[PDB]
Amino acid sequence: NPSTTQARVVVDELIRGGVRDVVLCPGSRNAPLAFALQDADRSGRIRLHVRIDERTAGYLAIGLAIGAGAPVCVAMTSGTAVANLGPAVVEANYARVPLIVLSANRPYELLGTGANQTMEQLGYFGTQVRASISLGLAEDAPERTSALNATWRSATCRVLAAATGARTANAGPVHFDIPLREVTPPGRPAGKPWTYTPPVTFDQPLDIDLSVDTVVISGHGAGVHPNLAALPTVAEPTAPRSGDNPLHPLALPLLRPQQVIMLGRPTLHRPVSVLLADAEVPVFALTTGPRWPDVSGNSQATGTRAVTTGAPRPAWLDRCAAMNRHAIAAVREQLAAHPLTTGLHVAAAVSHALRPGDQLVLGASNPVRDVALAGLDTRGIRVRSNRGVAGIDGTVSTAIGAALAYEGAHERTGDSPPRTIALIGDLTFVHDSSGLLIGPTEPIPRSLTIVVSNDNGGGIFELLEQGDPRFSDVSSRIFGTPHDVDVGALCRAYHVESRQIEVDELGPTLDQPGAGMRVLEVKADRSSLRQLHAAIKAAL
Amino acid sequence: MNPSTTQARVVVDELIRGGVRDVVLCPGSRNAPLAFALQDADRSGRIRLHVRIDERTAGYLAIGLAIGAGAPVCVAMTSGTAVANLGPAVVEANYARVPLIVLSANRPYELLGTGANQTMEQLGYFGTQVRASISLGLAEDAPERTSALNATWRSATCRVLAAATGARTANAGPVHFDIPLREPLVPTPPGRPAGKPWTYTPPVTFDQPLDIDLSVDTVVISGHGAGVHPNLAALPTVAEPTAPRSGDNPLHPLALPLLRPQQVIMLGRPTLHRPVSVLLADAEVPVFALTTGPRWPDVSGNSQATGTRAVTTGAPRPAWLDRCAAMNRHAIAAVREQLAAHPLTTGLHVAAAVSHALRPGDQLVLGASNPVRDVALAGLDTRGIRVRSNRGVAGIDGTVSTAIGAALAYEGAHERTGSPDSPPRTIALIGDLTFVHDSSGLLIGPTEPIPRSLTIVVSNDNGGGIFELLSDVSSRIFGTPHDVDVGALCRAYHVESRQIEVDELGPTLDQPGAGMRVLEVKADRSSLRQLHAAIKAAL
Amino acid sequence: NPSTTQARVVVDELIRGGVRDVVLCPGSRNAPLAFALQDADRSGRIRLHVRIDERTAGYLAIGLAIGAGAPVCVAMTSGTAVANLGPAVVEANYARVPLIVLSANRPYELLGTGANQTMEQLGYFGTQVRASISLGLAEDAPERTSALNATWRSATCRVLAAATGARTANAGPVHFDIPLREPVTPPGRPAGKPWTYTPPVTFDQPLDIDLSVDTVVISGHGAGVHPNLAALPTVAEPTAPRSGDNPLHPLALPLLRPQQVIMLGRPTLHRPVSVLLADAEVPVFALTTGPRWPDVSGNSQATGTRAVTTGAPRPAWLDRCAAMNRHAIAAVREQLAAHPLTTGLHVAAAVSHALRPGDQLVLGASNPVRDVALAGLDTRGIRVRSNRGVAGIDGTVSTAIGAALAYEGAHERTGSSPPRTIALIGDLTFVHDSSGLLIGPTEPIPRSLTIVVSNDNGGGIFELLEQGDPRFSDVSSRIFGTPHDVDVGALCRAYHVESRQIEVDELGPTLDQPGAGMRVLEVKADRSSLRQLHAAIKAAL
Amino acid sequence: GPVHFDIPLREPLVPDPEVTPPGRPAGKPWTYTPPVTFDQPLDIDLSVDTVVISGHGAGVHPNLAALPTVAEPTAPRSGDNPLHPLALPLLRPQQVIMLGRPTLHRPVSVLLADAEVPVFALTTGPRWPDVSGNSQATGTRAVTTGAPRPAWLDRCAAMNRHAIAAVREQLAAHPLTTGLHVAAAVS
Ligand SMILES: Cc1ncc(C[n+]2csc(CCOP(=O)(O)OP(=O)(O)O)c2C)c(N)n1
Ligand SMILES: Cc1ncc(C[n+]2csc(CCOP(=O)(O)OP(=O)(O)O)c2C)c(N)n1
Ligand SMILES: Cc1ncc(C[n+]2csc(CCOP(=O)(O)OP(=O)(O)O)c2C)c(N)n1
Ligand SMILES: [Mn+2]
Ligand SMILES: [Mn+2]
Ligand SMILES: [Mn+2]
Repeated sequence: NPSTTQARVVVDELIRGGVRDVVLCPGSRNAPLAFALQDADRSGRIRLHVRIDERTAGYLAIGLAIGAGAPVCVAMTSGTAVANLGPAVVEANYARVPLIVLSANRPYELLGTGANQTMEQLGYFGTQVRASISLGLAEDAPERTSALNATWRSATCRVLAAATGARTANAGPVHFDIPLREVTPPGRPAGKPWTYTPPVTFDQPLDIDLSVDTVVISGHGAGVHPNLAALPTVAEPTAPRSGDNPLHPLALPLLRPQQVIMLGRPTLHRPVSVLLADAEVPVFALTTGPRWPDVSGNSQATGTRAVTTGAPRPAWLDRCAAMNRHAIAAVREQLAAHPLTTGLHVAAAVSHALRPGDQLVLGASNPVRDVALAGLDTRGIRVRSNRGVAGIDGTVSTAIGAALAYEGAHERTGDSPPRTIALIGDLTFVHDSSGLLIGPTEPIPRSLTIVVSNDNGGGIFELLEQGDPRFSDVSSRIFGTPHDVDVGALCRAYHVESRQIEVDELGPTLDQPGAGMRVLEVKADRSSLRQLHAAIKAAL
Repeated sequence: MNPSTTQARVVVDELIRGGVRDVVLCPGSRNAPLAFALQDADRSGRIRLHVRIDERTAGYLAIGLAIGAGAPVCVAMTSGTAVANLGPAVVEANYARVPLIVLSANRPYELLGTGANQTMEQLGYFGTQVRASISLGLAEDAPERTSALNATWRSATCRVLAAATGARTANAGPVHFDIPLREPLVPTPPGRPAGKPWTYTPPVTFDQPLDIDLSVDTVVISGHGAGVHPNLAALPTVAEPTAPRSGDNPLHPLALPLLRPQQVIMLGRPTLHRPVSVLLADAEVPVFALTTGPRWPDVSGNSQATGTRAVTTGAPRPAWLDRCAAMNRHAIAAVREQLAAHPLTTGLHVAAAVSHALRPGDQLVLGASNPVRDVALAGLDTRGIRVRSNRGVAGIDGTVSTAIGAALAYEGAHERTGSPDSPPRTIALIGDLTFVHDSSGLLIGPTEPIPRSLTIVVSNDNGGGIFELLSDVSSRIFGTPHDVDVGALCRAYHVESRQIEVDELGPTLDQPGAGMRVLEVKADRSSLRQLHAAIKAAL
Repeated sequence: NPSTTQARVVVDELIRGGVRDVVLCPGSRNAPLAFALQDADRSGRIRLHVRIDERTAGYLAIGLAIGAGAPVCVAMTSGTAVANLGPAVVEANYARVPLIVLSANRPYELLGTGANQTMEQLGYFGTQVRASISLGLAEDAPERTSALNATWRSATCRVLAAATGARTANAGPVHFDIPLREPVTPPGRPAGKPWTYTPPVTFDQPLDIDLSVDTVVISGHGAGVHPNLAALPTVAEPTAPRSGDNPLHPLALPLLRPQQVIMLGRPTLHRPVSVLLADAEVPVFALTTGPRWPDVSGNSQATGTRAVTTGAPRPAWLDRCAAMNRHAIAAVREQLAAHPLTTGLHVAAAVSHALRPGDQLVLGASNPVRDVALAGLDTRGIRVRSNRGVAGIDGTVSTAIGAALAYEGAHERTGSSPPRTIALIGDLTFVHDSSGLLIGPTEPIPRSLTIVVSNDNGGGIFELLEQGDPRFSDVSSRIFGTPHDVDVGALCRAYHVESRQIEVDELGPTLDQPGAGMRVLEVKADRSSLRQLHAAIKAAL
Repeated sequence: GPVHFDIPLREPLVPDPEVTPPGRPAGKPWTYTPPVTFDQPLDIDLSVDTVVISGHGAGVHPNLAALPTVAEPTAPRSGDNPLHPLALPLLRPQQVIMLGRPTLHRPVSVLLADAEVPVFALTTGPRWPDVSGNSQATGTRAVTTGAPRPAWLDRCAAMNRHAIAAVREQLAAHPLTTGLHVAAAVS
């Protein structure tokens, strides 16, 4: 059989290319490269992860990818695989995550006369993936074994480079097909990839004068800019910080910046949106990759670097620092004044408990905002959130995958693995609750703690226009969506340790390692959420 | 003004700020707002407009206007099959990395599925072929929103321009810019101060250094899109005609099989030569791929590495250089002796004569099939001349229009330098089937710009010459000479044309003549196999 | 060889399905089913047409399909094949013509690492085709020849049914891929029957309509025939089949107030028609075949396939409509007589008057198809074609040639001199597809095709519209008139096509004479006066 | 089938403090399209020994009620002559009438996979299943000729009894409750 050789060559090149983890789902036909993948899994060269739910599996792959920054494969086998992987692939595209989807088409069967129970295709692969590469059918030619080895490894390297953005700096999902009919040719010496791609730079310098009153907004994907380290910075949680001059999100409406340097892709805070769209404020977008964020079209220039002249006026820095202290104290004070535990209270407790070396996975909705409003100093901590499309789906498996990948990185350097802490809301937890179902044969994280802040619904709609009390009569059912799930019972069903705790007990519980993967539920209230935010700004 | 008019004038203004000097317009009622705005911009001298009937050849006219001087070019056409006709040029623009903006009018998107006349699935029609598919919002009559609408329209236009020119990706290519338009179609918020683009995105520097040891016996193969590598100038280089040459040590393509290079540096995208293609399919020979953008060719399965430039240790063996230099002379001398010994005139004879007539400063446009390869076999020295050829997919469509657009843009850049000299020559070499196939590219309205110094040389062996160099029942049409009268075609489109024999070619190219003219040279293809077999036996 | 057997089975089942003509273009690689198609063309079982121009080749196939209603294959095999065939496929989709696009993937070759020699893909296949079917590679086991023969013929019948709308009544293009690896026939059903037999189908959606209400019928492209609507005043587009003998001239519509409208097929002509179909005071009843119904304004009251009528039209309404019909015919005829210069409307009137039953008329887009409607041609007994799906001016010469060849082939089967096919196109339309005149001596050539070119050196239709207002006079000339000065005669001579420039009163006698070949008649026409001619017609209504 | 109705929306997204544009009189649809009647008659001769396999989405056929029928649970049964799935591989029908979209049984798939038995596909809509390489024809209903042979009905009835008895006897003798036991209980 020529295909097993091909399959083992591909897997070998994938491993040479930094793939440590592969996610599989069972289905009616054999997974692509399965024997080669189980060969490699037994020998320890690669770590397989099996799940029954295809959708949580794709998000597990995303977590495995963003946990340490490596490409990961997902190889699946059903008439529902393409449909269930859809959400993860859209997130991989928009968040620029290197996710390799493996398929195994069959050139000897008919296509288009009915239902294919591999790869039932939808319409999103055209728009979402960086590349779509299929090897040829492996054929009978001992005579051609050297050339076919050269072709298979080159194409695999082409798949890896497209997914990681090695030459484009635009990482994203790739569709990789290894067709099937139904002593392995060596790669390069010393484990070198067949086609080596040396490091790449994309350089677009923009002139910027810092004497103009300047604020920095940094969002998802933002780079690190040392020449902007001292500027007042409104940094989203997932944005790596350059310096030590934070500007709280709620101080922005009280300031009038003359120009904005926006790093990466922002998605949080309406005052950020209004400032970005203000026609009188020049906006400089510094990002990596082909496109730039600009919902209003108001931006003046895009590039990758700033070349700076001048320095900010001290009165501008002084007043920015003053409003920053004004806003932080307003939140602390009204949190102390507010009686009922809310998700904002939980976020502050989680932030205080964090320490350098931690990984923090944040859910969408109020959790990722609340951490920003709690004012977490994110330096030394690696913050992950699925900001590409900001869905409330797949966050449990994302956190599981990130902790596994981050812990795997801790092993290969030869103490106990670093903590990974996830803060998610109750709806988000319910959405991806099947991520908790992990078989005994599958890898399980050692230091994953998932904090669920449960206000029995979506607290975020209490802060929006539909949260207005003129909508008190109608907002609860179509926006609040209360559900009454028993989180403790759910975690017990999947044999995952869980606990109810109060916000003041959170730090002490998080300190101690705990028996592996655990859930801590904190009860929260969203009826007082609108007033609580009303009180915080009312103190500004 | 009504919304479609304002929006069309905003897009045209931002396109001009973004460096668009030439626009190809195809007639239609739906694109009246853009047609009117484009015409007014042409009358003011801000752009040069070019009206064409046939959208497919118009697309290749846009390509020629783009490759002639390296600017982004926009082609505008109405909804319906006029957009489907841009398909072939878009595929060429994709594979040749040509900044072609396809600006299509459209009906509102909610009219799809309603049986509206002349409406189709336009957005996404080109799929993977384009760098971006961007659509403007149907303009609405909100007089308060006009300032914000102006920002969004100019911003989307800057996104279109950056994707087309590869301003952030370093990978220029076609872009589809779709504007849904509503009635009335028949009749301006300002941009940035000082004529700057609305969103200023400077051209990126894309850098990928790569270590290569030159004491290893090394040959360079440079194809379409190759960059200039001064640290590789001394090396023996098998350079395609469209490849710009770093140095002065050419290596004839037929000399390659007579050599044993220890390693190969591949520049850009090689397309042309069977000895090249064989050598690159040799797993045993290491190939390093250097390119100007993120893409790199899959022609060799043993591409060891990728880069944009080389970091060189060492120098080539003087004996290696001496030997490669000898084999190069040996190869080109075989060609020239077998051409002299050949009784009949062939397209290879015509390409040799054309190469001899060129002078530095000329632009040379080569058609697919035998012309572009015949020029390489004839040993053309390309330094100082700009050589264009549609190497993306190497089809026969649009070659005449590509030669015309390239001449026009090459001449416009020359007026720009301020020289009072005659504009520089553009000389094209295309086969007879290619010329007949795109003969309607000769059509230019009386109002429309006409090249001032374009000579199209048609090498006419009355059929498909390269098929001697070897099937389907599809090949039966080639088994019979077509007998299409090239002269009659040229008068149909009121273009000066003359037959000449091959010795008149040099002297005839030296006299300027009409701004655009066609020189037909009769050739023989019945002896082509004999000639080529005599060349190989002489090596 | 497994591939070889597969190819002859597929070609044999296509023939059984009614495929008479296949269009091929030479390319980088060997066409789909090339050897099987080559054998069948020798036996006279199938007829091949080869062109170098891939765009004109798709429109040639459209013509061969609409000439007699037969499904047509295009086997095209290059890196620009999909791009050039796009216009033809879009037209086949919107006009519902059975166009089977044949391809041949190589599963043993890589995809997506660069340019594809076989099939460089665009984004339109996924939205324009009724189906995408791909055979398996022919596996090499002789125990299963009977099993593989059944699978291949079943799949080929599935391709044909999708293309002809045999079960859906929604004909259109389908993509048929027969994969291949470089480098006696299992028999089909007895008596030449298709492997999977699709007996006749009916989609029945009756709509209740009261004809006592003042009713007008607008029938367009794809319209059916309705005997219970034969008496109604009917504004019929030239491609629409007539159900009755009570026509209503398009220019007479704005002079009347129908209380309700029955719309047949897909209307694409006349602004008074679109205004009336959009009038919220007028209930519109759409009777079409197929899944969708035309309704740009969304004003339509109901859609179905058939009408169940009560009552009859008031005789006052009939005489009112008949009287406006007469005034409209009178206005066109007199103002044409009173106009000194020859326009395309003059040419369209002359072509109409020369037509006789049994003719095939092929109408180009723009003014020609409208002008024939303005001349009040009686389309009964006439087969009228026009590419109204997208109404492009591209590909019309090959569409006329293909339709002439298909219509002549059906006549050759009767055993009976071939019937006339007469084409009327504008000069821009001719210039667009002039390369379609290039037919090799190896290739089928019509015997009775006369292409009439009405040449006003530009697009005359833009004189009539928004851009034709004299206030726009300076700019509009260049961007809408698009004059070109092409010498049609020199162009035809270059392609060895008999051609002559004649005055319009010579048109009738010349068309009656047998030209015994494919030929091109050119009539010089003026468009500078087109706007005032039409204004004079309207004033005489 | 499913359709995708996408609605672009922008702020303000919530109602303003309170006039809805009306539809047609009398609650009628804006554009009224009655449900189509899709009809494709197909001649079948029932004296040839026939089995009926009914899949998901199968129609109801009175003129086929006498024929031995293997009907999936979702198939709306119309006949009075059931044939158990396990009796199919012990029968050799001369022709097969296939209703709707069969999906459930391997022997059904095996029988339909055989290229030697003619299959007639009777469906409710334009689609028809490709599970059989030897589908002679398609229809919506059958125009029957003849009647099933008495000897053929006896065999099918006889093998049907065996299959029912085998399942019933072997469930009764099995020591452990299985999912098949749960299914019979629910049934
Ligand atoms: C898949 C998906 N569905 C719906 C939404 C819209 N949405 C955004 S936030 C939110 C509420 C999330 O509630 P929860 O996770 O409990 O967080 P909380 O706001 O209560 O802290 C919803 C439904 C989404 N972002 N993704
Ligand atoms: C491999 C390949 N073969 C054929 C074609 C189509 N094609 C390309 S060149 C050609 C004939 C070229 O003839 P001509 O233009 O006279 O130039 P010559 O080769 O005779 O010099 C054809 C049919 C193609 N696109 N690709
Ligand atoms: C491919 C394509 N491009 C552009 C158009 C827009 N268009 C419609 S009519 C027309 C003018 C046609 O001129 P001609 O064929 O000479 O007919 P005339 O108006 O002179 O009667 C144009 C350009 C179209 N319908 N199809
Ligand atoms: Mn909640
Ligand atoms: Mn030639
Ligand atoms: Mn005209």
